[PDB]
Amino acid sequence: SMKRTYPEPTPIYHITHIDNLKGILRMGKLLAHNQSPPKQRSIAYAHIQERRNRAKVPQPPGGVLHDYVPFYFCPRSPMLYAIYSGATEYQGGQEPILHLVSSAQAVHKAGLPFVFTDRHGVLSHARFFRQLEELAQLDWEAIQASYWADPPELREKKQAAFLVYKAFPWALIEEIAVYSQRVGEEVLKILKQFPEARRPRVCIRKDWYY
Ligand SMILES: [Cl-]
Repeated sequence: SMKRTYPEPTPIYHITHIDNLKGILRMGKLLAHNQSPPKQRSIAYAHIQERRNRAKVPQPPGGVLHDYVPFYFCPRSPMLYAIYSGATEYQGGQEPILHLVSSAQAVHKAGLPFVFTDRHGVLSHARFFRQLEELAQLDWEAIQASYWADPPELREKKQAAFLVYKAFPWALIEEIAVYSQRVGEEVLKILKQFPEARRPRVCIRKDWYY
């Protein structure tokens, strides 16, 4: 006899190459793929990339996954694993990859349109939601899983996504997590070039990486 719950607050994580940070700070936002972002560096699995151009979103404001900025509900994501494993076109590995941390509740409180899924949003079987209470429908056991090799559904459910329409404001980022001290020190040197950008905490979290 159990009732489905979810973590409150609900952290959300977006991974990006450090080379993109200057563009984000200058714009004050992360732009969705389809909004012509000032992206320096793709870390994008090309087979996922093409699929996000045509993966339809059934909750308003609708469109395709490339109309949204994607966050996952865990660090040390399967997409990060693809970067670590060299499976992406991008061959620089995980050390230059930042985790940008926010929360689902912060996006709602800011009044920004969002949708979220219970599994990788390119899957035809993905379910989509737009109310925070429906976070209970996700498989938190999979999302939080350190063991996700088998069954095959674990990799899929662990890629549950929090999708923010068109743009994600920089000032909703509470933490930049990094692989190493040397990357953290480079992040602080970039933040200081944009003294009017919010300066979130910068944290070394080698345990969020493979
Ligand atoms: Cl997705």
